Amino acid sequence: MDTFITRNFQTTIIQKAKNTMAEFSEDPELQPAMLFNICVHLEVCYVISDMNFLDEEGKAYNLRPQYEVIEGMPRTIAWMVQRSLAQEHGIETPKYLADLFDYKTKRFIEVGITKGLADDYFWKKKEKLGNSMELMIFSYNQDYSLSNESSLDEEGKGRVLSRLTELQAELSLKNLWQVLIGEEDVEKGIDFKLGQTISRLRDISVPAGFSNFEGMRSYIDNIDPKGAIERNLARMSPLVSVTPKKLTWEDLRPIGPHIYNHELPEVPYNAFLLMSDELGLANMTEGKSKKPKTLAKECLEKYSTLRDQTDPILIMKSEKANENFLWKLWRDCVNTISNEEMSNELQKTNYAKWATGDGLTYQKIMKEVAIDDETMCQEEPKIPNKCRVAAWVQTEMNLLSTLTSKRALDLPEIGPDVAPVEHVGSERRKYFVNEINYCKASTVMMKYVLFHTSLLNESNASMGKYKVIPITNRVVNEKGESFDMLYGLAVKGQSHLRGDTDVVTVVTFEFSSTDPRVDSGKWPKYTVFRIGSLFVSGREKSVYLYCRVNGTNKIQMKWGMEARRCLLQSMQQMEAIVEQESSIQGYDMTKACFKGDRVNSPKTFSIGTQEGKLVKGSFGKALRVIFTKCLMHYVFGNAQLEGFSAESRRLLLLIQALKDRKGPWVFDLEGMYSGIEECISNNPWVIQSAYWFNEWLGFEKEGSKV
Amino acid sequence: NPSLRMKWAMCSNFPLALTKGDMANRIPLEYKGIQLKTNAEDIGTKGQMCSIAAVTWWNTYGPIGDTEGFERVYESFFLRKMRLDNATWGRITFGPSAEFIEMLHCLQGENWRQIYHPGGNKLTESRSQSMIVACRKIIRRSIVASNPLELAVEIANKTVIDTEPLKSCLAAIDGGDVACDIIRAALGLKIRQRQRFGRLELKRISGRGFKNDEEILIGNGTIQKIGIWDGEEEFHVRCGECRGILKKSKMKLEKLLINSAKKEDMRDLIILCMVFSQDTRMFQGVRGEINFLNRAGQLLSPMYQLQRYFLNRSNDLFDQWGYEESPKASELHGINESMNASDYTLKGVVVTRNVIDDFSSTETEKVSITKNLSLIKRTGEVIMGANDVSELESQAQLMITYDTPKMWEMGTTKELVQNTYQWVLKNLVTLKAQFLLGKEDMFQWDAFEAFESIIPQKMAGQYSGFARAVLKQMRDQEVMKTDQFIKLLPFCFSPPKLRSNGEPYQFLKLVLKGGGENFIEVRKGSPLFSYNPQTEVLTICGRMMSLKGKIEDEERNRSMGNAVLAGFLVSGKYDPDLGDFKTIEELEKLKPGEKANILLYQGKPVKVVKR
Amino acid sequence: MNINPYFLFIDVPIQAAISTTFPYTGVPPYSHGTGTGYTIDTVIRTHEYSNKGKQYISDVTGCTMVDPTNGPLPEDNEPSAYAQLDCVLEALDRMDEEHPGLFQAASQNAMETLMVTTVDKLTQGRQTFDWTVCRNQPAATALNTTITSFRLNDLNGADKGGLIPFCQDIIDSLDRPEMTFFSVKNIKKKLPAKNRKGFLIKRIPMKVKDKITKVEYIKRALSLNTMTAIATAGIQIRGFVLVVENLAKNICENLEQSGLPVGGNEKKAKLSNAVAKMLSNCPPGGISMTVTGDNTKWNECLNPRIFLAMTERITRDSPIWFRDFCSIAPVLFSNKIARLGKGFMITSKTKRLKAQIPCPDLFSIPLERYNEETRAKLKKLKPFFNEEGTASLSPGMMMGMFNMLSTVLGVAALGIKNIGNKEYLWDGLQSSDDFALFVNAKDEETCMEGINDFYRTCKLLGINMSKKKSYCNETGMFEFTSMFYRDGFVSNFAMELPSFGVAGVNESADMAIGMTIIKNNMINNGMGPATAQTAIQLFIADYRYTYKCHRGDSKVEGKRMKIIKELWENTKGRDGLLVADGGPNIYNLRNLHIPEIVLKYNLMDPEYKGRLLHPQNPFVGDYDAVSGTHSWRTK
Repeated sequence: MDTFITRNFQTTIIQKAKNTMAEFSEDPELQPAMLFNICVHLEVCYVISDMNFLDEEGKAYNLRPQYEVIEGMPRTIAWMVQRSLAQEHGIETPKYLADLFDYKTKRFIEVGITKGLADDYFWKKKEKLGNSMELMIFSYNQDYSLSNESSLDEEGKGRVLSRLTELQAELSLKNLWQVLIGEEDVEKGIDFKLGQTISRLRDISVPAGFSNFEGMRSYIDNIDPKGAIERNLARMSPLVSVTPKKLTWEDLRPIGPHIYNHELPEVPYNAFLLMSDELGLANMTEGKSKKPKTLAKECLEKYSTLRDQTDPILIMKSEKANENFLWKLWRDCVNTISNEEMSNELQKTNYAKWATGDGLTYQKIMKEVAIDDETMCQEEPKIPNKCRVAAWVQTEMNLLSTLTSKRALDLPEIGPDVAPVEHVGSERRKYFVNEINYCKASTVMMKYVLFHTSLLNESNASMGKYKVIPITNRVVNEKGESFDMLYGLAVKGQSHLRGDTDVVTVVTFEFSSTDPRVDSGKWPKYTVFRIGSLFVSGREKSVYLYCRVNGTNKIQMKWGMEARRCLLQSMQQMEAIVEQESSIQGYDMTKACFKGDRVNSPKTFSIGTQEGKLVKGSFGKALRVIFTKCLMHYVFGNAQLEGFSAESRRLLLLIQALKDRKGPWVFDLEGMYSGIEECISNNPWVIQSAYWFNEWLGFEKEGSKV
Repeated sequence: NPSLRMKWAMCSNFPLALTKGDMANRIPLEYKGIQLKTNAEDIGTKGQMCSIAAVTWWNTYGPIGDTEGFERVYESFFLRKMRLDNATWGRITFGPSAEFIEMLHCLQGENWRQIYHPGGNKLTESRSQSMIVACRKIIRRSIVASNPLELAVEIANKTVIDTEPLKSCLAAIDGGDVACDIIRAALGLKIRQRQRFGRLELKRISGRGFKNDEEILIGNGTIQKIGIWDGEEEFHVRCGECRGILKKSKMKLEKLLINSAKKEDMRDLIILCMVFSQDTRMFQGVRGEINFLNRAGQLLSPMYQLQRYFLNRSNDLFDQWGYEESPKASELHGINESMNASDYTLKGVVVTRNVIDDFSSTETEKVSITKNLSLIKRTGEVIMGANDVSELESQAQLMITYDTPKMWEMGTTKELVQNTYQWVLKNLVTLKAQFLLGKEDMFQWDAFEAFESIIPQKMAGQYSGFARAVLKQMRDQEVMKTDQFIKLLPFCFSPPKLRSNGEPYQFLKLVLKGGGENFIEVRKGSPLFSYNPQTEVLTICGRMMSLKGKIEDEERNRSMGNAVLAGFLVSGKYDPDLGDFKTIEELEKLKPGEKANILLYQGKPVKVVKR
Repeated sequence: MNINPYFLFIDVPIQAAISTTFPYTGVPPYSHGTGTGYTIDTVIRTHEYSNKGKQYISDVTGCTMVDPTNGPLPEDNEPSAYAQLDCVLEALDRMDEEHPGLFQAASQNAMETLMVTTVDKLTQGRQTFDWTVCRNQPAATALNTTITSFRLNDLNGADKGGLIPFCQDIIDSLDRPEMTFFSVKNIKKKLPAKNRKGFLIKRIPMKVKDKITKVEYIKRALSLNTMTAIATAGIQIRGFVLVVENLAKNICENLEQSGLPVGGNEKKAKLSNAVAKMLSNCPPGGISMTVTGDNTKWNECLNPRIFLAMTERITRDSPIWFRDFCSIAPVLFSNKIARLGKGFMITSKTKRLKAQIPCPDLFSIPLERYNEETRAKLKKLKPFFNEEGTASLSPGMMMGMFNMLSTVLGVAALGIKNIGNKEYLWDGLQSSDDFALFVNAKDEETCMEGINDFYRTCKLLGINMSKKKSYCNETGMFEFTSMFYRDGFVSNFAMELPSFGVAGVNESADMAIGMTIIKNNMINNGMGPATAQTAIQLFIADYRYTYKCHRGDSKVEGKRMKIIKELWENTKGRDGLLVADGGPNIYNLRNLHIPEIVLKYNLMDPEYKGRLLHPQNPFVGDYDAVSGTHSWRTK
């Protein structure tokens, strides 16, 4: 393919043909035959035009040639030259792009290569074009057909025929004659007639003021619309304006001022698992992977007083919940985990059926009966409540951003670094894991991901029977000891359907130590028992069980498993921060940002407020806060949080412009604020984001004056 | 869900289709109780199946087919690999050919750029390339250490390229770079005398200069203390394959005559020439921050700061350099900012047709090298230094090996451990003899200095205290076990970090850089350290090596529980009365004189007592 | 001490601090804007911005037609669909004058591409409405069914292979008095199945020869169904939309403003070039302002008639057949019919009954049984309701189908550069309803005047700048297509971070696919070095977990892990083992494009590489992969 093209044609012809083919074909390499045809056509054109010369008055010998080569050049310039020639010489411009233009008769020329014979492709070209331009036809076999007598003479004919004959012989003797394609196959299709229905559709699709499509076409083709825009802008109403105003600091007001109102309810806890109040039953192991049922069995054996408690000491009750059935299901879970059977199925369908409310579902009827029945009305939408700030979100963020004694992250290795960029990445990863390994949020995230993946695996593998999914997690401490942790048990419902969005009920029992009565408004969805006490470092602590009936779907299970990408997201945010810091300089600032060089001191970040005063921290603490923020954004994610995050970005960029003194201008500030505040209804993360935004905005306003 | 479906299929028994034929039938029906292929005859399809275990068995014990011509079929991939290995990596900078598109992921980001010079089939001069690579690596190691000259000489004498000592290549090979010249002067050899400014080579041919201290304002608006040269001077300047003549005066570049050569070489020469000329016109082009540091963590001198900046951001200077019209003489030409032929040439710069005779006339001499790898002639003027060493990095074409622990840090943290343990073993007799004398100086050896570089800093002191306490327990109050002495000796270098109680920190494993599999188990066979009690073999990273003779008869009956925790000695047996196996946290909190229970590994419980 | 995440903005520039705020770019699991309510609201909004224009009844389909083009100019800042034909033509003429040879070159390239294109090209899209089953089907299935039907009605144009004959048959089918086609029908089941009685009831499909008349077929061909983009277009429109979009792309790629089809590090190059060019051209002592803006109701306020006028203007000098071909797509889209989906649901709380009404029977019940919002929606929809469950949607564009032509419109709006020889010049970037406008003038007041003039010109062209989502600031800081810019530094608001799992092809191809995904992400989506390395680590973890091929020196049990440990012990060159064979991972940034077998070839043991690369191995019988024992197939 490319070998013969390179050998038989010069570089300039080959590259020109390649460009011409690439202009309309996006896969030039996949069809070399078109390249062959284009290069042969270009060579023939050059043969016709390269040698034939002219002069000033009439001499067909200066440097003036009688042929202009319009082929082999970009269409953008070829069309310009063609139109310029047509206008200068007072001749009509053909609707197609010509290959050559003759200066002795001032007529565009079409040249084709006919594999079969001349006088047949000639008439096809005539039909395609007509009287617009002349034709010069040459065939691989010795033959020609010209539309003019004063056109190309015999001398050029000999060279072009010899050029074609050499290629024909080479193709014949190199088995590539089967790849040759005629120009008729490329010309295929010029007879497109419009039927009656489509024409009528065209007639009625014209803008206002036109009778049929023909009037619209003629008006477009013949009218000069110069000055129309200014004409229509002159008579446009002044009320149509962007109404711009120069933004100031005073124009920035707190968002969602109803969160401060105390008469509203406070947001409850609604995440799938206890994030910061979780309690895990640690059991040392040698690191060998165990089936989750065995892990739960051993962790329950290590704590016998909790496994063997058979009587509920109820502490709190959800208004609907049926604490007796919840406790009976919990006992069933604990008894099925400890059995000798190799299955985690709850064969006792009674309490699982009666706890998930599966017996209180709606059923379908015929549409005719519903139409007749006047009592049937479409339900009103569930308007989200308007809640206020809850201090437990602040406490949860505070705790999840601290360092624990356990780590749940164990990532594999990668090839050795050889490039400076790879060394930069390795250093950044080293610092990131050093700061995030023992963070509480990291272990919580790994627990979330493991729970969701376990749910999904059990969901579609065995959907028809109630399974119990231990809420487990493997962690390691600074001494290299590998502990198996059990945070609770989660009986998973069963869905009669098999769709991906179908809801499955998952009742979760989670251990804890925090007294639910200290923050009563946090746990309206939970029934809390008291199972026993525990000793950790010589101090006794109570143990509670948080039962809750929840629902989810395969889509949400996959979303929860994918929640692990918060690690990559935090890594990328740290990378962006470090890259921005280094862009001021020319060199990487990872070490200086984290550890601090001789010229650069360690970077301190603003982390929070203590009695209304700013408190600074290290880049490690800020990294932990970033990771916690990403984790909570993923955990508390819904449409409201999505919209709030998307919309508050514009306000944040406006504050950035104000800080940089870039003189921002706003066209609808109240519209911006309304768009931001329409998403603050009941999401704990959105409400806390609004509270934090207002506090930070107050700090920024105070700082701007100085 | 292709991922989850694949997960389930791999959890199936026999998910993989298998062909029919003698080669297919060579797989056993079941291997060591694992069924590998289906022994079922399908009704109509007759399709046999197999497990992934079948694939693993084929790769483990399957027929060894011919693998000739494989590199011919996949020649493009191997060409890509060769280009990647033969490439040279420059510097990564942040802020604002088909062989370059391949590496695009590693070359261009959104805020960073990676300088990358691809290689391939440049094999003939391997000796010189390897000598340059080795000299650059030696210089890089030496700069970060106190008294760089001493370490440079001590590493240069113990390094060999292929088979010849580095000194032999330096003396024999006439080529090289700033690093090779620095090493030559360090070893006492002779080098060609040329003034250096980065890659720029300068040979004064006329004029005189008297550097004076002055305060200069740069474009960004900061005052810098720079030594400025006053007086008209001329130099013969070379950069790679491009040479020229430079006339300059106080804060001004007057003439710059050069020849035609590689575009990047021309650009580098011209930029270096402007920077050296100390023109105020290039002082004012500094609109950014000049705070670059060397790998030693020091601050570059102002001239090298400007050199680095204007080598990185060349347009910031060509914009603030002005332009002029070059004469229309045949030999005299003009070059624009893009190193092209254009009469709109830079102010004072002109490319010329006539050949400038190379200044590199044989000038071997004996320069004096200072502590900081700075070369000074008898007259007393610095000619070259560490700052001028190129920052390019590549892989030597000939195996270069350094026989010194100071060069172990260039390992993969697996070769470092291998070398440290082999060094400990080869000196086991003397090490043990010195330990059994009440002397602790062996912890300061250079091998342990190299080892410390892979122990995380946060836990280096704790590990050192733990290991030292365990060794002292093994020695004074008891007789030792050789294996654990070997295992825990490297960790003893760092100063102890005993807790407030005065006792050391107990550990179950000792972790190193690049974890996952790089850890040392204090009481078990880690992947980086294993030992067979009976066969007397130490498998360090799969390099089984015998221990005959060095072991003692009496240290075979002794249990392993006597040297697994500091301050704990074995007593009694596995008594299921105190409770379950205690965690290190409980052992640390245990009152003196109390017993406990321990699980050395799977099936070896033991009981210990505090002292 | 109470932690405040937003305090990070006190010490870090915000552009970097909100980097990759969303770790995904797909539709989340909770934000699903689909249903008959949303379709009805879209129809109401579309007809609300064009109700002041001409209204008439289609001669062919009989639907209600609203024509906002050449209508009264808007008198308020509400969305306006009354584009002026003269203003559009003037903008196109100015664009042609500034770019001579562009319209005709693009038209000729599109014509040639159409002539060489084949009918098989209409299979690489997405779900397509199928008139034969009135349901969304994959493009290939819809094309095949349409071809069989056309063969039934004596329409043989797909056999010839070319696209033009197929489009000719498409437009000739509309003239057939009655169209016969194959329909799939489901019937209940009575065959045995062992659950507790050896009997079960299910559904089985059958093919039948069904027939429809000309009007119904025309309505079906013009109909677009709701998805579960919120609309899909049949196969009668793809053939022409392909060529029209190709022509628009040809024009767009030659325009400095068109901010398509850029992707990756050349997008930052485009942003930086625009900022630098506008900063350089600022008058000495003047001011440059950039308007990072958004367009409201972009699809609803754009009219198909304006795009028909555009295809007419651009193809002025092209052959008549090509002009007729290019006029079909906006013509077919000007008479489009919107399908409203499944319907609503009415429930009885006292009786505990529920039912779903069909769209054709929306009004069969009184509007007092629907809630307030649906009641008002149905009241407003009634005028445009067809008695088949569909609504007429003549104005508007209904989501991305002419993104390239719309970008051409936006660029033409950006090419005016001035109104009334006023002391300001404007340019910008356009990305199909995402735009950035830079205005140069001597003072901020004249910059605001120029921005107002641009707003009014866009109003004249049918483009509605969002005042609630647009804002202006000094040049050097703006956002374009979710890409932030500040003092040269460039960030991204969202990134599609790699999913978790494997491609599911095989351990040979899956490794290459994962490495290629990471590579393409760090090239295009701007993933950094550390993030790319961590993505490699996570993919290696997923790979080992999925294929049960952990390191041979680890401690993990399994059928395959036993043999993996045996191979680890036997092998001497353990650095040459593939990850699938329990070997280590040697992938990093520099070598993400080299197949791992090629990477390890020089380290493999001769026996190991002979067994792995065995030509007659019984297992074998984009991404760059090396054939081996790991390139196995699954039934």
